[PDB]
Amino acid sequence: IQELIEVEEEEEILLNSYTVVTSFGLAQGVSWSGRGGAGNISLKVLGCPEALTGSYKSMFQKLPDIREVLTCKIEELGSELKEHYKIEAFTPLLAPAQEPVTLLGQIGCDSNGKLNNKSVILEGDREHSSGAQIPVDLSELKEYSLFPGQVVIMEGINTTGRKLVATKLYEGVPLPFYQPTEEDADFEQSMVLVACGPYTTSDSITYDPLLDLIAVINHDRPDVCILFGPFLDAKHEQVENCLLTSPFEDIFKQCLRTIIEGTRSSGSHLVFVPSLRDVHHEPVYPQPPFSYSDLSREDKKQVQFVSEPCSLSINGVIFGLTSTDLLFHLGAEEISSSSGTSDRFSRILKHILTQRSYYPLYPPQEDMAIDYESFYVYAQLPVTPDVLIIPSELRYFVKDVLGCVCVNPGRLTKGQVGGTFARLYLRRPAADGAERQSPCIAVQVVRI
Amino acid sequence: RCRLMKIEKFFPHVLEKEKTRPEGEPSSLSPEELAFAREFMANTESYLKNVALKHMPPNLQKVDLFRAVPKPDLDSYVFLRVRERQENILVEPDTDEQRDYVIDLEKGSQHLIRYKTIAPLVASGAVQLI
Amino acid sequence: FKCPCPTCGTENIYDNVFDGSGTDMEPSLYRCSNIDCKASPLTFTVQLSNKLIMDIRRFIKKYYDGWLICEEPTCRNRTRHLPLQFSRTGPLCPACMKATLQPEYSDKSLYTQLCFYRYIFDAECALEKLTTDHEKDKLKKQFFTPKVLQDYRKLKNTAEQFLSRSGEVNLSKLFAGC
Amino acid sequence: MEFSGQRNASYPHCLQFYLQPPSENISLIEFENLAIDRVKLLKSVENLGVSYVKGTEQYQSKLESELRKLKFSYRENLEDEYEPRRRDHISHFILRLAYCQSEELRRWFIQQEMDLLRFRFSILPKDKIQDFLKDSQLQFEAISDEEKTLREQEIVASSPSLSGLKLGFESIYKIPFADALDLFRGRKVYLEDGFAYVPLKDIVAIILNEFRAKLSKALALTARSLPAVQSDERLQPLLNH
Repeated sequence: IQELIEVEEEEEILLNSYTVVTSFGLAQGVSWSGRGGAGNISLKVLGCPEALTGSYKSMFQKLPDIREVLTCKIEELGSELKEHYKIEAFTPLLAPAQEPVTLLGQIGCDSNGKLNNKSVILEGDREHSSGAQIPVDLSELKEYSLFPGQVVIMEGINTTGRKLVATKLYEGVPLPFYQPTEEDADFEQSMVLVACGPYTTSDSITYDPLLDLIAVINHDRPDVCILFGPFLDAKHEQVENCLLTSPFEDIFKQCLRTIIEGTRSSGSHLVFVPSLRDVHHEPVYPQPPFSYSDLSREDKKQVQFVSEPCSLSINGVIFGLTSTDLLFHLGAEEISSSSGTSDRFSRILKHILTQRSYYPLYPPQEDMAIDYESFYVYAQLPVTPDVLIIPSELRYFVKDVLGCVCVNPGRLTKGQVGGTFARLYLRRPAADGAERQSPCIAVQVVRI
Repeated sequence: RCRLMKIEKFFPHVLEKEKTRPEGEPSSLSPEELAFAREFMANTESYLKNVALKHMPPNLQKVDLFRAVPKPDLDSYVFLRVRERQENILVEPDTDEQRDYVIDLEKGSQHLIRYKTIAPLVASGAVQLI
Repeated sequence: FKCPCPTCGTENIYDNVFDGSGTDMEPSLYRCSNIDCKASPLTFTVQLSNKLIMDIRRFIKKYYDGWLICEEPTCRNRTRHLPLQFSRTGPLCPACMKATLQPEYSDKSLYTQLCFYRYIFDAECALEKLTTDHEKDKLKKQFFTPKVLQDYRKLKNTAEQFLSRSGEVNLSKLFAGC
Repeated sequence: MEFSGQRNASYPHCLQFYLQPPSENISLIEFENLAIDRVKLLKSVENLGVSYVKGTEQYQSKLESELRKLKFSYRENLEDEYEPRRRDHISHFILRLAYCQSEELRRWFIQQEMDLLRFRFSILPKDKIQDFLKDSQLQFEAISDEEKTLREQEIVASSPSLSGLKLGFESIYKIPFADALDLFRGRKVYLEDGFAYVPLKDIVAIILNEFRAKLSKALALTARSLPAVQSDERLQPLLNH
């Protein structure tokens, strides 16, 4: 069609030449849009001891590596809490004690079932406890909240040297917050969009929620868009039955191409985070960034690919990123006697921030293939984030926990039907302030 | 005399550049040179129009001197001598990024290099052409 | 390896580059196992690569699930948790407290399985391993054209991506010997 | 005018002495075949021995064809022979473990190695000798070379084996009688006041001797230290058969 139109144009010319579901921070009434990324926006990835920039030697751990990882986490956070609480020493778990004694260890379960208040065990460090284990009774504690893999310090009675009567439980403590630069002061109010897969109804590869989200991005013109996998869900019906007529990787590249070419007119900057449900991508947590090549120079300046999990500085505001359903995983495994107003998701988020990790649960949940060395090297916080983005199949929420704005956008589809996404506003508080206030001033969750 | 040769040779380009110039940047033409250039432009166009173009078919009576007249060739090679030290100058052989590299210009040395890379240094007075 | 045919729904089983043996050798991707079906698996290699991705991910997941079992036959305790109380023969089991735990599906097992996945679609290697030139000529002239070899190579590459992500013998570790 | 604009360091010469461990990666089939082809070479050296006399031109001509066919290091080339050199290095480390299974097998492969080394040292041009003696620990400094003509007279009068031409083309340098041990104790040649007027081949004998000593220490280490590496040993029976 078009070629003939151009031929006819040449012929005519040549011839004629001779003639809202949830809100936070008093978000309502304010207009919701971005500057289309045209402001002084900046995106930088953080990590300690390093950031997850690329693939690693997976599938090849040995059990001493896993022992070392768990031991190092116990002793590192135990040393931090020892200094914080000014504790003198830790008694070995195997040592009998008629009076209360202070002990360092990690919470675990005596069997493969979900943790309960009778199946609790405490597993010690290598330095003081030689890695030993002891069963625990929590009923003498006035309050508690615990889960497997959690590093804790306890004081209790151990008359046999082989069972612990806990009398006090020392809480975990988060890292200090970030200290944004003068470049992070030379910026003005900005808007961030958050969305998480599947970007399809789980019965159809037609990517209708993706087109709806692209329309939302073009309509609102946000400054940054954080997009979490699955971009091609392993739990999708056509994917699971492997009926699709193109390779998973090509379909994923088409998905990214659809987002990038559809949203190029918005100007919005794009951040891409994987999920273990990304069928084309590595099935192992932590996942490295995606691999992609269709970018133009404008797209290269606007698009960035990051790991699962990831710590991202947005104009100096630290966003903690994990597509993993750690909320569902910890909800199935956390135990407590907190019968008061301490909400379940609040306790889970507090545990995430205090344990300084994007997956402190051990043993991991039944879908979570975890490489423990890469988890030790990449999945631990460099600083306490300002914003914690954590999607889940469980219902969306927004909460302020320990000074961090925790956001669960849900998922963009509830399997075969449409779901939710989220939007955030950033504005740094005045430099005269004596103490940190949240740089994230307002948040909302919206249906697709 | 030399400046006048260059004005006569590239008249549409120097005229258009001066017409475009933003405020605060120096001109390439003194006022008398600009007056001379404007006269030259008008005179040349008039001669061609009167001698041949009025007799052409109606669809061919216009021509664009901005397109017909060539442009200054900034890829020319030159010799030079430096009067102040300079650092991190990028040299591009060919035009494949895999061959790009950088050099430093020490005080009182002499070099042979393409004019396009050094053009800000000549305008700033850091180097001398010899 | 097992995968359903998109044309007739039967589940085809793959164990080699070839089906049959001797003079009756043929590509395992040549025709469907349903004798009444005309479909050729060389026409749905994309679906096979997709299923290969899912199955290899299942085996990698099985390795990373953390399952351990005790060595002692009177104990046989099964756990997903690694006890940090190690000994001269590894992690000491909490059920017996007399013998140690070992993985149910080890790294060497997963590496062997990934090599097997690579092998069953490594048409070039399989053709080179044939013992007579007659078989090589027949299989190349009748079936394994460059197009068919490229299809087999795409399935091979599907396995090779996971092998490249796996931890390849480290030469430096052999100097932990002598 | 003055203008402006990695594996060389690994093996500046085809000669190598296995001091540095190659701290990199390998494939299963790669280390397998790297070693097994050299097993064939070890047998082939002695098959050539039973064919005809050691080290003759017939030996030389056939032997280099074995190396070209078998893709291992050569008379030293200026193009990328560093790949054959590192293959030779890596495969040498791999070969330590197969025929350590018995001392007779150890001695067998050592003997064909000595024959191969003697051949390679026989091939050497002068520039190779000049740079390897300085680049290696095998220094063996020369002293007062102008006196060699007084020994051109004296050696010639005093030796059945040596001759005036050998003074120059088997270029003579001064080192002790003990570095010519078999020659002093057999009293075969002119040595005086405990010093020997020595060509390269005596230092080759010393190279072979210290190579044997270091290799024997390595074989003892192979017998002792190896069990942590022995997660797989399936090739060992096929190798000892």
